[PDB]
Amino acid sequence: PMAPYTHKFLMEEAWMFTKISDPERSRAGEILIDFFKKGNLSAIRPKDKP
Amino acid sequence: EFSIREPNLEKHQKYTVFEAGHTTVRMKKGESVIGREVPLYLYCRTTALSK
Amino acid sequence: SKTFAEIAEAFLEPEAVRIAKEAVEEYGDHERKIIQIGIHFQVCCMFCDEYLSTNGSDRFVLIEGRKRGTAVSLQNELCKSYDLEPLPFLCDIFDREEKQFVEIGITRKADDSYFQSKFGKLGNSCKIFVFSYDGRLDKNCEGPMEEQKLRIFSFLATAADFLRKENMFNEIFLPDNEETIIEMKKGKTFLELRDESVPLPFQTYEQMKDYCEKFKGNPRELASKVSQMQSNIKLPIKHYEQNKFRQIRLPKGPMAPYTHKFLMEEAWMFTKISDPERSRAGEILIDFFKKGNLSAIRPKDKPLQGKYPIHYKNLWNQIKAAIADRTMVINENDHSEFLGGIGRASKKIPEISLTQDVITTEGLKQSENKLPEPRSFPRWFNAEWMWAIKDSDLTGWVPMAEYPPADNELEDYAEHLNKTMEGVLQGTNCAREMGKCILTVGALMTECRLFPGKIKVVPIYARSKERKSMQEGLPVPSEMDCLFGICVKSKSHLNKDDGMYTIITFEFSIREPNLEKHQKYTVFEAGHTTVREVPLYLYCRTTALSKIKNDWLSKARRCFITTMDTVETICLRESAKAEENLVEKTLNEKQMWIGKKNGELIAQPLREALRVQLVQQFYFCIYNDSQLEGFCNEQKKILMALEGDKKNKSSFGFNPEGLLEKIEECLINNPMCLFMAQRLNELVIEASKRGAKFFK
Amino acid sequence: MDMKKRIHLELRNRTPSDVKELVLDNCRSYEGKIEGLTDEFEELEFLSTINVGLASVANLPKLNKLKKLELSDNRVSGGLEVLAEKCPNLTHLNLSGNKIKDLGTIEPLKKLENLKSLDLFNCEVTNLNDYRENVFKLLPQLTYLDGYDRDDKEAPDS
Amino acid sequence: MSLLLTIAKEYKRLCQDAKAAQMMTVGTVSNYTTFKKWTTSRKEKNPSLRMRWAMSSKFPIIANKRMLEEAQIPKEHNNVALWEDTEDVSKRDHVLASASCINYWNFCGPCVNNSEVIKEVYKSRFGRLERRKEIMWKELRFTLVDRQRRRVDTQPVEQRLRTGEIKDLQMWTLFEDEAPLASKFILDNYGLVKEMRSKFANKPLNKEVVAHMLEKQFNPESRFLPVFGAIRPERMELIHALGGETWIQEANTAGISNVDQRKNDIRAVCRKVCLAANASIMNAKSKLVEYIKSTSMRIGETERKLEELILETDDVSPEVTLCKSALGGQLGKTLSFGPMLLKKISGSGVKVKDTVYIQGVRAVQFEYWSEQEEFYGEYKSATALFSRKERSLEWITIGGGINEDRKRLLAMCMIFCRDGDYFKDAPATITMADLSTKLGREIPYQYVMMNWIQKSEDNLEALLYSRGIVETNPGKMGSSMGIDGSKRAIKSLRAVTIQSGKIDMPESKEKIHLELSDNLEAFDSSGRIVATILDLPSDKKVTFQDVSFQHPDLAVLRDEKTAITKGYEALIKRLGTGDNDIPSLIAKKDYLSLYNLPEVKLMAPLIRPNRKGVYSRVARKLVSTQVTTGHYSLHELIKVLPFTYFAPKQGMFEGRLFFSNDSFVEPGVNNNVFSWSKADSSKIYCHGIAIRVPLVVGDEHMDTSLALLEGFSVCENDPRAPMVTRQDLIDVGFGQKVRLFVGQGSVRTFKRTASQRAASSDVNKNVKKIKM
RNA sequence: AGUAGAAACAAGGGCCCUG
Repeated sequence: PMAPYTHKFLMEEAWMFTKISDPERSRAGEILIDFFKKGNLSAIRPKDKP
Repeated sequence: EFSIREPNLEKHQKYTVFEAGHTTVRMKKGESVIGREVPLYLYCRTTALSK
Repeated sequence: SKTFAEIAEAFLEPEAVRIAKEAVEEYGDHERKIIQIGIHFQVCCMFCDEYLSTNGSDRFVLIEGRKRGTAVSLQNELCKSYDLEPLPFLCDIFDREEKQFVEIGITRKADDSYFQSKFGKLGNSCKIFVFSYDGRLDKNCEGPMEEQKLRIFSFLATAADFLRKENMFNEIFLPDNEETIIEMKKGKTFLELRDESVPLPFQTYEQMKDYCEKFKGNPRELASKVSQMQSNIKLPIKHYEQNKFRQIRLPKGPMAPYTHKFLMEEAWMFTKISDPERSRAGEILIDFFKKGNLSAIRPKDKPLQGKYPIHYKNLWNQIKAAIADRTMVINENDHSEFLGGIGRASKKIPEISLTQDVITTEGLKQSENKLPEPRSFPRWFNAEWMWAIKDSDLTGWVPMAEYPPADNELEDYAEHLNKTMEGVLQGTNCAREMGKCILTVGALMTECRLFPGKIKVVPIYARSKERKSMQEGLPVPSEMDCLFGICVKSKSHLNKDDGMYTIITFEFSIREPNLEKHQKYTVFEAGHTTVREVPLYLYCRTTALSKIKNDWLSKARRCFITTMDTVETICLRESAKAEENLVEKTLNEKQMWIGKKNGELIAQPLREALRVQLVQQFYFCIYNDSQLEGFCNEQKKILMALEGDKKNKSSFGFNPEGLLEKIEECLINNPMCLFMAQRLNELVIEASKRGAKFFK
Repeated sequence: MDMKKRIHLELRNRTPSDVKELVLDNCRSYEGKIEGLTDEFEELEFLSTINVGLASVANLPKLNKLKKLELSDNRVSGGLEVLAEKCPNLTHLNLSGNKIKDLGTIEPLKKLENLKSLDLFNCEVTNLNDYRENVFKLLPQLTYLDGYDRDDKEAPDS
Repeated sequence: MSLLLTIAKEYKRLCQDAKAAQMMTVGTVSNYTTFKKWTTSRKEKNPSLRMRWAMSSKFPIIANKRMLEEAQIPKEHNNVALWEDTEDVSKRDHVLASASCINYWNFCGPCVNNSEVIKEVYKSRFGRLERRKEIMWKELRFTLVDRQRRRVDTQPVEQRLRTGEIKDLQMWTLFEDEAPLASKFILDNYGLVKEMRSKFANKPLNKEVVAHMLEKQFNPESRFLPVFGAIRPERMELIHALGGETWIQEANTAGISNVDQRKNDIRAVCRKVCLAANASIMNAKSKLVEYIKSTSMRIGETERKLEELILETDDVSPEVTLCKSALGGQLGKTLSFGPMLLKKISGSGVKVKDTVYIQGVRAVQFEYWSEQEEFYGEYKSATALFSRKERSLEWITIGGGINEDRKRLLAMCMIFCRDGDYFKDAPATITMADLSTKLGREIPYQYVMMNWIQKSEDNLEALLYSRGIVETNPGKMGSSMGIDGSKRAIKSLRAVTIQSGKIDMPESKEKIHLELSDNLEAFDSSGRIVATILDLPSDKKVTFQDVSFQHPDLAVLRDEKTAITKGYEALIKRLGTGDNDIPSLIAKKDYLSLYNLPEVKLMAPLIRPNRKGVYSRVARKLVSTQVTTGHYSLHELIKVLPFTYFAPKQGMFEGRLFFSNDSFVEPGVNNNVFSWSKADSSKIYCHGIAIRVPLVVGDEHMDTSLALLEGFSVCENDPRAPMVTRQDLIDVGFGQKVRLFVGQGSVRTFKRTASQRAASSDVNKNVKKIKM
């Protein structure tokens, strides 16, 4: 069989949400919370069957 | 991880995949911006690391 | 459910439920009327709808839910204030924009009868509205507000659907004014009987009802009658330690002979190699026939013992001929007709065609049932039991399925233990008898189903596999088809279960018979056979079977289940008390008493004692009858008393002699019962050296 | 609902021979197969079938005056030669949202000499290298692609 | 078709007879059920025997004939028979065959296009399989097990329902054409029905099988079994392969089925609302009922009403009990005294008065029961069986596994029985302040001592000392308990018994309808208290997810977002029937009268004033485009209308529509301020809050009559109106009448006019107007 | 003949069928 993907992250099939950078909130714990506030993540509801 | 490209069985073997609703894509339109909705996928995987 | 209130709560508001409940409690009527009233009340509520008048005040006022006296007080108050005439009867709601009371009605029947009765009773005094659960309305004035009608009809539709779903949409729960008295239609004959079945002191159900509804407790007379009955009884109580158990008295007479259809120890068999193509019986019976040994046989007219030898010889010759014709069939002659009972059934004689002269001609008295006769203890049972414990030179006698995959330690343990036990058991002799019975009974059942009214020929055979030596020599041991004898059926017209279809058994042996044991057989001297050369005998007899015995014998793999249960239970119990895997050790080490030799006890590991339990279960499956049933049902008391003796529990009883009598009553001409009873006596004897409660 | 009922509803007593437009978006078609279409529709010049669980085009009848089609949000793949057999006068096409892997599936569209604009968005083919250029070299008659001509000339409104 | 004509001919032939006519004319349709029993009645004693006796034959099976001809099923394929032309005696339209036929069909018979629908039909068992595959087994060990018997559930199920709510669901999904009137459960749970219908629609299926499978998919199999370890349905379904009396197959099964989280969330919400209502002083009852009905929560994908879940669950907690009592929900005979659990086995009694002096001389009344009674009790990892007798703890037995739990249970039991001298003369430490009345609400000395124990361990030690202590007699050393909770000692407490092995929980399939007071204390046809508000944790803060507290008091938003939400609500309430409403105007294509509505006029002040004209243009444009044709989405007009009040102007529309509070909505994509989905087209999410849109008209998405039922209602029967189907029902005019067929053997008359109110208010008010 | 039990079978219906 063919050799599968190995790297930890995704390069070509990736995707990203965006937002403006605030130097007063330039940390992971804060960036994640801010991204979550607008509710685009909460809309992510994967179905049972993959 | 998030993705908007359905997977292939060979390259994506260690990955468990789902379908998480939809999203939006933004592109130029003359002198304005528009939005075109697309599906959305969720790529699940486990792995180890070290120092 | 469980109460009308919970039901009403399904589609009504609990408030109106409580209201109607308090109301029926006020009038003290049957609570089956909780529903109608609540419905009416809820309608009234939804009829008000919180509407208002020009003055920003409420338009409608409710009075139904209120008490009767208070309701009448308010009615008169309103008739006075607004200067209205007092009504003779009570109402449900009153309006102000028109200043005239309003009455609401409901019914299920699609007719005006209720509205005609109400209009006659009240003429045109006030406004009356009667709705129907099926969308109808009758009134005496202009129609109500639209919303009210919509809101009422929808509610009523839902309620009617629910009720019809609950089977309560009848006059009982939804009666009119008149049909409010439901009662059992007590006729004339039923009453005549009820007043006749009364106890003695009373003579009419009324007296009994008055005595029971008012019965009061008088403990003193009760205690006095109790003591009195306690004195004229004198219930005996017998502690076993003082009143010991005598031994059991077995019957006396000749010995109990062999009863099983097939031979086990005296059986001789011819073996060959099995080809997968030819696997049916009608084929193997020919394969064994070609080599010439089956045809080399030629018995003589002089039998060692038995009766009707000529019939048996002719039947054997006909069997050989039919085999030669490649058709396992036999013709109807006088011999087969005799040894098949083909004409034995009695000829019926109707009574309408009967007379005294006919009776006096040939006595036609009532049949005198000849119950079985007693027997003695058999001395050949231990021999069979000891022979059925040793190997048989082969294995795979009993077919078994495959083992599925495994994922956890549990299934691994189970498979390992099951493999050990199956490999140990499949090598014995009882196993080959089980396989023989299985296959022969399967073939016989198939034949009885397909070829009734026709005498057939069925073999007594089995399939096995030679044991596995080391890798040296010829590897991959082969299979084997073995043949012990021949079987024959006779017109198994199984019109009904429990029926009987006579069969015949031709078996091969190399051991001379005994009169006591092989009493029913009719042996012949056939000739010689190799191994060197040795004489040959031919055991022959007659018997019968039925659907039930066939089905059960075919299902003779349960003994494995029972034995595995016992063994796994013992091993797991021993392993849990120590919290460690103690299974192989318990199988190779733990000793179990088996029997006596030279007046001493004998023991061997469980791994080899399993065979005793297996043979016990097989015999239970073979000799099963009502006698053994009753015996094994009545012996438990003795074992429980024994256990009580082992633990110093001062057991007692009421009448053990009767128990011994019941036990000894069901011991007749059934070898297993006699053997196990003698062994139970020996048990209590051996235990008396270590326990009380038993006499010698 | 169902394309049958949807159609019978859109046809408010009108014959299927005098209409110039039709829409069937947000419907369902069993087995991803057309159901209710015939050659009776002659004057039809536009069609729209979106998010109807479509997977192929085999029952689609012959429509000449048709000059614009929409099949987005479905999962069609492979059948693109009928268009020549049924709609050879077609000019505008859209397939964004369907299952399209390679270009060999696109080659038949070269025969639609009347073709002007095509719309492929969110398809796998778009994720290749030199696809716009290779497509243009495949379909020269074409001018607009996803709303943009050679040199990235934004197309007008209509 | 021709089949229909054949059915008509058969009906005619059958009516020509006299008996068939009499039976099809007399009585109602229910008689059918009865007739279904008098026919085809035949049983057998031992089917195994007859199966071996029949399968031994040539043609033991029956089968259809035309299906075989159409399927081209031959006879004597390879010298082996498959069937022969005959007629069974019962059916008269079936033919004998053999089992070989069943293989011949399986190997060279007709094939269907697809069969994955099975995975939905038997979803429960595929779920079993998947849950099994996601387990990580472990070693095996041998030892004895303390298996306690109790009633539990073995089938994990989401959205557990009743039976009456299913007999209807089995219709709107499968056999809709003969569907009865719409029940409330349907109108409320629309998306659920739509989901169940999307899969089993336009498919070749046997429907009875589907209905049976759905019953199983909504039935939690409750059983009385021995159990060990944690209690979760995910385990009980395979308990047979986890451990027995002597063995245990360790395995981790914690991260599956996400069940108990829902229950703990529900109980937290119940506790919250109970405390809220307790904050009141005179109307906590109505306050609590309002908080209940003004609240919702999400389950998986769907949104369910709280009062609906509460009446379906079986969590015996002092919180759920109160709620189920307010809603008139019957329940079991289970008690609760603080954290512990109790259940009465036998005995009786009645209240009695007594007093105690708190400090010096301060008389305080405390009650007890004057009789003998026996009770089972269950605390964390501890069981007990005790008896009370006239203000004394007669005896008690324990079968727990912990010392601390064993002491706490004993102390709470002693309290429950008012045993000891403390109840005769309280300690100095307690005072009138700790007595009762945080703000006026009294407290019986019982819960007083309860909290006094929970405060300090030394109070518990003293309370235990209040119980008699003696020297451990010989032999009873094993059945003895010290002060620390040790299985043996030299001196132990009085009238106590210990043992290894929990107690078998009793069982009773009984129900009772109880009530409660204005102080949140339930009563059961007697002076006994089953629940209260003092038996729950004091308080705690939690952030509830996927919940809707659509009530002022139970809200944290400001006046701005609340005003927006209320404006949207008011604008939706105009979605009913009657002219001047948006449906009639859409039907008339009067897209202009919408701009002049009063509701948009009330929401206008909230619009960003510097760009209200530009947005207005866009909104009006969209509306006309949707209205002129008929291909509209009701979930977008309700969003954009508030902007059409002002006059259009010129400017660049960036793509967003802002209010005056820096909160926008976008026309086509869902955001935090306005979201919705095609799955549940009956909900609108604004600022997390949920809004229920009525079902009066159906857009392109909605594809059945289910979306029209809230626009229709029953009215007086009129034989003049026409009779139509359930599909043409959409082509009627608002305010018109029409006859129709409902369910089976029933015809009625409907009118496309709605009724805004429900019975909850029109009865309660009129009642309160009677107690004066 | 025989079976088995605490009574039943050892074909039954019309020369033909059947468990």
